[PDB]
Order: sequence, then C-alpha cells, then structure tokens
Amino acid sequence: DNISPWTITGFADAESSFMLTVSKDSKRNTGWSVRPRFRIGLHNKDVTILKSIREYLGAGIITSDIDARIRFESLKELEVVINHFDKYPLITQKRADYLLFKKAFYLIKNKEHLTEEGLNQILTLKASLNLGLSEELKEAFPNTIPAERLLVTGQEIPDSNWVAGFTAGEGSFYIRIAKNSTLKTGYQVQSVFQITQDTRDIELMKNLISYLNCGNIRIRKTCVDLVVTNLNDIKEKIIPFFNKNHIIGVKLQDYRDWCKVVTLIDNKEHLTSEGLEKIQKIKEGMNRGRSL
DNA sequence: GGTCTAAACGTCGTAT
DNA sequence: AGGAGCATTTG
DNA sequence: CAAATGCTCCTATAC
DNA sequence: GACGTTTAGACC
Ligand SMILES: [Mg+2]
Ligand SMILES: [Mg+2]
Ligand SMILES: [Mg+2]
Ligand SMILES: [Mg+2]
Ligand SMILES: [Mn+2]
Repeated sequence: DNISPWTITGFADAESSFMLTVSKDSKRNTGWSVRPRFRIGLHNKDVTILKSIREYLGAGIITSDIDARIRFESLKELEVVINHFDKYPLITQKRADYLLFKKAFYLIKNKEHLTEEGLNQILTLKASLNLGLSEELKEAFPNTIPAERLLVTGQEIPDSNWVAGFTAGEGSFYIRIAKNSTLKTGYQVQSVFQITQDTRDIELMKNLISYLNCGNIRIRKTCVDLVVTNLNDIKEKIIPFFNKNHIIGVKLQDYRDWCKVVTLIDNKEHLTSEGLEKIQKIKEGMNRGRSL
C-alpha cells in the first residue's frame, strides 16, 4: 500500500537532511571537491519506511548497518528529489535549508562550481546550511559571508497527510502513569499525544494546534512540545485524525496499543486494579519497551 | 475531604 | 540528523 | 586526467 | 521522543 507525497515531505520536515560536503582534493583544479547530498537515516527497525519512500520516488540508495539510510547523491537522483519538494514544499525552517541546497545544486549541475567564483558562492550557502562552516573551513575560506537564510514564516498546513508524516517522525503516543495517593488504585492514568520541535518553529507548532483544534504549547528549556492531554480531544480529534491519516513505521503499533488503551480509560478500567494492571502490560510492550 | 482530570513541571539517553 | 573523506568508476 | 559518484566511517543534541 | 511527579481545581 503506497505512501502519500505529503506524508513524505511531512516526514522529511521531521527527519531528513540536505547537505553539502566541501573537501580538500588537490586532484581537482580548485583543489576542492564539492558535492550535494540528501539523506534520511534512522533505526534499522524502520528500513521499511525508507523502502516505501524508494518505491514512491523510484530513486535512492538504501543501506543498513549500524543504522538504516536512504541517500541521493547523484545528479539523476537529486533531480527526482527536487522535482518532489518543488511540487510538495517543506514548511519547517528546513525549507530555508532546502532553498540554499537547491541554489547550490544548480551551481553544481551547471558546472558553475568548477570555478573560484562558484566555489566561493557555494560556501556562502554551506555557511548558512545546517550546522554552518566548521573551524577549518572558516580558516580555509576566511571571513566568507553566510548567504541570506530565508526566515520561513506564515506557513499553512498544506495537507492532513503532512501532519501524519511529521508526527511519524517527531510525534509520540504514550500513556502516563502517575504515583498519586488520592486515586483508589494509587495511580493516575492518562493518554498523552505529543509533537516535539526546536523553538525556531514554535509558530508552526502554535497553528498545528489551530489545525487540530486541541493541545497546549509546552516550552522546556529550548524546545517546544505540542501536548494533548484532554481525553475528549484525544477521543474526538486525535484518534479519528490518525485513523484517517495513517502513521508509518513501527510507531503505527505504538499508536494501535495507545488507541486500545484510550478505550480502557474511556470505559474507566483505569480506576480498577485489574484495569491498571492490564494497561501497564500494554504500556510496557509499547514505545521504549517494544523489541525485535 | 474524597476522587478524579488536566496540565504544569521534570528528566533520561540515543535515534535521527 | 548531521557530518566528512577515501575508494572506485566515468567519460 | 579530473570530475562524479560509491561507500563507509565519525559526531552529538533535538527530540 | 518518552518516561516521571506535582499542582490547580472540578465535581460529588
Ligand atoms: Mg527533527
Ligand atoms: Mg522515530
Ligand atoms: Mg543534531
Ligand atoms: Mg529524535
Ligand atoms: Mn525526529
């Protein structure tokens, strides 16, 4: 069963990397090797997420050693990647990374990089890309101005599957058991839904809430969590949403278990000892407690 | 004051 | 998630 | 040859 | 990402 282009970019907003590697190479005429890359790497457990992305695009090399990756490094394969994101844009601050990457891509594809002028222009871009220029690259190209980075603002969720894609990456479905004397069982049971993202996209988080019509912002010193704790919102909004917009990967099974636990809470089995014991068993085979 | 939900407040460690 | 470079193939 | 791409190993904090 | 405890205060 094929994936949706929107869950792809959603997941890519969450997990993907756009990269430029600039390495010394005296064999080249500038003395420097310049290449672009696009990659997603994750736990071996989710090889099959990459496989469904590879089936979709018909491009990309998949590896599996200590982790599992899908990479696009040739021009032929990057054309496919750029055809994708021009048609289905990113909406996090990764958009800015992408626009820099795309800039550098054209330079390279057009061979404009085999040139002092090009090489320099490509560094301005690298300087503003993800982690910027390293201490040694800063030395090799002294006082090179970082290219202007688009501050990505006022973004509207383009498709509901974008959310399913993004929460497949940054989302979490867990059950919170709290030691509390004032409950007959001695514990509080709660269903929590969560999305996490660096504070630079707090704007985006704030209207995911508007999009879903539920949840609270939580700033932890920074990061931002979108947290839904309200049981009714989980019952009427979150579950039916993800029932329509499918999570991909192993998280699907955590979602199912979680969803099963919501029913139990809904039927109030969490207020009886047998209920609590049952939930604890499901919960312990869930997220961090699942296996091979 | 008993029982409970919501959510504020808190932290660990590795998948990404 | 993000990084860098040696190894090998290409034209 | 020199340029492109393959392959594989290093780093570390946003989730 | 996912696990844990404390606090505000609703409802009976
Ligand atoms: Mg991320
Ligand atoms: Mg994950
Ligand atoms: Mg990082
Ligand atoms: Mg993460
Ligand atoms: Mn992530």
